[PDB]
Amino acid sequence: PFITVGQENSTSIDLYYEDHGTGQPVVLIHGFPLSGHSWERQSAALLDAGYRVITYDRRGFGQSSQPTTGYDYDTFAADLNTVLETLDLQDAVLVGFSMGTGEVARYVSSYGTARIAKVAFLASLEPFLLKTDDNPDGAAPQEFFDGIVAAVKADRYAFYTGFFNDFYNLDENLGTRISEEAVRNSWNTAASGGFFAAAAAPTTWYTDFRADIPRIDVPALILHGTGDRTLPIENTARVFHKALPSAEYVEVEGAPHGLLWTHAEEVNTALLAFLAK
Amino acid sequence: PFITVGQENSTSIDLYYEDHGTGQPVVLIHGFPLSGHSWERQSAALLDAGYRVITYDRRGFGQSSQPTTGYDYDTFAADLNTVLETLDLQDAVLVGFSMGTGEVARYVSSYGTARIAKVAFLASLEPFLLKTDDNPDGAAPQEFFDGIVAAVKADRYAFYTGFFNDFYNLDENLGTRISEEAVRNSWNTAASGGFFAAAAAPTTWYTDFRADIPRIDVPALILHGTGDRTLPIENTARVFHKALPSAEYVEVEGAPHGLLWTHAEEVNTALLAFLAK
Amino acid sequence: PFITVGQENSTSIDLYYEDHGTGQPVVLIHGFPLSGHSWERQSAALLDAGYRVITYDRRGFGQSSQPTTGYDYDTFAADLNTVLETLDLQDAVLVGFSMGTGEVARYVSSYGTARIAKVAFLASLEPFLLKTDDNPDGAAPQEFFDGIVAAVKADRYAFYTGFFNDFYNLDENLGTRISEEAVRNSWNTAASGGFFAAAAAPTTWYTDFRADIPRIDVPALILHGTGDRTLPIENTARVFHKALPSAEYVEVEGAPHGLLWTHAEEVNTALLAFLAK
Repeated sequence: PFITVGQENSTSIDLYYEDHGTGQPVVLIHGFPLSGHSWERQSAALLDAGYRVITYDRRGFGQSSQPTTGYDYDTFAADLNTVLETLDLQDAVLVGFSMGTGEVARYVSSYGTARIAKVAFLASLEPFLLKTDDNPDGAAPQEFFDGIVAAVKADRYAFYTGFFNDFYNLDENLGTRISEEAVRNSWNTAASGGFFAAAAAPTTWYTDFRADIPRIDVPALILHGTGDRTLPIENTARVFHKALPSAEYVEVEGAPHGLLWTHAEEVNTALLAFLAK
Repeated sequence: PFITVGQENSTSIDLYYEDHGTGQPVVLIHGFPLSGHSWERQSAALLDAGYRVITYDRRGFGQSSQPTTGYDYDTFAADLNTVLETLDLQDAVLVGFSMGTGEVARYVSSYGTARIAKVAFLASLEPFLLKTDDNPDGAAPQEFFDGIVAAVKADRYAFYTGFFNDFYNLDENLGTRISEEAVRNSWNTAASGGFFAAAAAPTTWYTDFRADIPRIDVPALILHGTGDRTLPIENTARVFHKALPSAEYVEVEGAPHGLLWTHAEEVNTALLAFLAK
Repeated sequence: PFITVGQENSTSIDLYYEDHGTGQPVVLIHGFPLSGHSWERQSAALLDAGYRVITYDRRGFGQSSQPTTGYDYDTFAADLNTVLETLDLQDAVLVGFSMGTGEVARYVSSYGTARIAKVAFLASLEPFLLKTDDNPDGAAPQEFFDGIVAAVKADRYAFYTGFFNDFYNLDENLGTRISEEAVRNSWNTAASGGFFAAAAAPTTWYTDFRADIPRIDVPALILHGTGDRTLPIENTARVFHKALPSAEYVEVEGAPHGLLWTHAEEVNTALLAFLAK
């Protein structure tokens, strides 16, 4: 299925989406460099629990179009907006994972919560990963991001490999929590995203969501893996919770970045309890 | 190419199909967890032999849509019906492989043979794989199927690997009858099917086709690999032939489940002789 | 995005294409058994340089339809024509790599250069790879091509593997100029092209472009890897340059066939200088 969000030269920009089950609508917003398909462990539990599950592939990823434009949180938020309005979702739950948590903050902040019942942030970017003078808690200096960009441009194929190692803590989880086949599928999904999007995505990672946070109006859930090597729990989740005290917060003991797969359980159990309420 | 068979929430359910060559129409119905593309060795021989070759991806597989509904032989048969009627196929040959043989029985049985000239069953499910009191010849107890479902839900990626081993008798055929690259392509195809369809398919495997058989009206071919580790020739092909004495029957000596690839020859030669008549 | 070029039985024949950037239009025509995506190193440099980049997947490859018809340079040239006319490209640069250089010669020759500003031939087929009495410089006897066809039909999966070895000079370049992940992506792309197209493509390789050459009207660039194991520089580039003295010509010292990736640099630098003029 596709939803058209714009135009690029002679072609339109279409997002691949899926719409399963019946019940209260839950929209899942994937992380880099994956696709809506990465939520399969969560989707099955929500379907069983009796929710309507909406997944979509961000522009440049999985089965969506691969323009060379619109790689920024406002565009991504506007893309989300079009999906919501296209489907006329009411009383929806927005769940973002990694990059997806930037969409959740930015949409709520700009568009408001009229269609939105609750939000959930898993392995969040928030509040601001750039380490500055004004942002002391930031996870890295600008030079560091500039780094990743350079690495993806040099050979994103080879890049994906080192990325998944840390994404999943493979030195700990391989053959235990994650099969080699599961990791194979992940690399294939990434290799399938647009070359341009691959190098342009890392630049959206240090977007400042500090002014988005106060706008979160509806009940929220913050969930982070304490073994997160990709988004240090101390520069993210921990400072985010201070910014939104109100958020229900769950720490997944020794879970890596890729906790959707390695700790699907602990993830499903927090998720379903938070949505139950 | 797509043919729309239904609607799921806000999206339609579309089946990916291909239509090649000219001549008498031959429709190929693939097995789990593959796609219309798995018939490539057979398609080339039919094309050379002068037939019109129609392939399609069952819902949840290859390039078709991945709903979370309709995983049962009546739906699958109705999906087939729509294809036949969409293309206005007349005097068609229906060839099913593994799961596909459930479509052939069920369509013939419910819809009749007005568009149908002949049928062929390769590595068949028939007549009833569930081992019961009334079905003594059944290949396994219910607990066994329940088993597979559980295994696919746990990590279908990793599952595909053990599956292909037995599917192809890789301990015997690897590097001989099947290349490692050929097996790689198979895993990629499966990893590409819908997560839901993967776990829901195994439940359609013990459908009782006992009352479908008497309805087969047109000339039939039954072909099985005697080294079939997936569908024991003794619980399937052998009891099916007793149920349809009339069927022309070919045993492929030491061929595994995956005989379309490992024994493409012996397969093409039986197929082309049966269609020639 | 798709552009429909024809009809095959009940289905249309659609070519997958991309249209990025703004500026003078540059159309990239990929080689066997790849797709428009193989130009990613070149596309990024052109985008940065300020060009409009058009890529498309030849029929039977990458994301285009997979008919069992039209595998010949006139059809391929007519396919190109439809793209050009569909987008109303004016003052376009046509860049072909390997197989793509057959499209560039054939289109220019038959349709003329009214929409065309310049052409570039990388790892070219020209002028005639068939070794005959009249074509002494030909790279191989007919028996040799017949060879490849037979090999692809036998197991194209396994075939791709040996192909990429020579395509990339992996014995020299692996772990240096090309990562194992980069090669993995290439095999996956090829495995994804149509089975029919795979075996039918090699027959278009010894098309005689000897009468096409005199028709090249606009400024041209000829670029070849001196370590080309796929298209011997001595039977191709070197005799082509004699046929078109006028062409600007660049030899890439010890570059294999797959120079777009291994020598992206030397490639981008020649390309951008030639387009700059």
